[PDB]
Amino acid sequence: LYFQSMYQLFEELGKFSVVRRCVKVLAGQEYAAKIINTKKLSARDHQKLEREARICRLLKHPNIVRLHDSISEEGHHYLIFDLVTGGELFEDIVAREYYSEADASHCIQQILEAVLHCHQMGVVHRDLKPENLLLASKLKGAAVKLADFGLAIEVEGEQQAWFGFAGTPGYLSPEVLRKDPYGKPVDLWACGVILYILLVGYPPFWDEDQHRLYQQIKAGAYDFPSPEWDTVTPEAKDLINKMLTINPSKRITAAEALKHPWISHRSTVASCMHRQETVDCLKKFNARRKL
Ligand SMILES: O=C1Nc2ccccc2/C1=C1/Nc2ccccc2/C1=N\OCC[C@@H](O)CO
Repeated sequence: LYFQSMYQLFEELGKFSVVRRCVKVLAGQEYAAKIINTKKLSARDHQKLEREARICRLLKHPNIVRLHDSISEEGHHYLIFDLVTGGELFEDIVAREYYSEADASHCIQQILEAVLHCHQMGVVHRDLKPENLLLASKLKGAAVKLADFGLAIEVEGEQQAWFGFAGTPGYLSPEVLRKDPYGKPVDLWACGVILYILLVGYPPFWDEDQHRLYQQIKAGAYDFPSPEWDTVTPEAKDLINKMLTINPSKRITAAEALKHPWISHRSTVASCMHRQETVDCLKKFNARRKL
């Protein structure tokens, strides 16, 4: 009755939920509505929606999409955010004529600033993956924006706890797979996975057998094969090694990654060589995520 009174829904943008473009009619302004069907939810999932709404109002950062309204109706809940109009970063990269380590580094720098902000606010995302990395607009030099904090949790300082088995198979951290207490480091692991894909166009851990995948993640069994990693700077590999560290107490933090020479000295450390095989391989990677 009441949401349909104020917003008009148009096309679908993505999918847990669906996200549709809406217009707030009488204000003549557009947003993205994350629309959750609340029948397909337990008592605990309803309570987690109130936490999701809470978390999203806390976060004010240029690299995080902002929440504008939270409306619950008969069967549904509506979270109304800023509309960002450039689509996935990963889909944008493949349409570019030039793509280098310097571009990867600037993307990761923006992501890490988003993640530092979350961590400073006591918020751990838990599910960072390509799907959450949107572009503010179609304009050149648009900001990378984090969208969707559906699995995000609130942490108490630097305390670790067993918050549940949650996340996406290829980006899951060893500590979560071992069923160990976890916290902020889970997000840095996921960033290492994202940085690896950004450099070569394929993921560090992959197996058609999920149980084997999990054993690979838990062992830290990734490598940098020739020929394609031969033209990657040692400092990009070094950053990846420090994010994909199996022991979360030893893993690099967001604050530390932002001071890493490949990030903070991008302009004199990151390669500017076009990586055409990354572009081509990422197109294939994207196609598999959509299939
Ligand atoms: O503008 C947007 N504000 C948001 C707030 C939360 C979640 C998604 C979006 C979003 C999106 N805007 C656009 C524009 C073009 C293509 C996709 C797309 C979006 N989201 O896509 C779905 C991804 C997300 O649901 C995965 O967790």
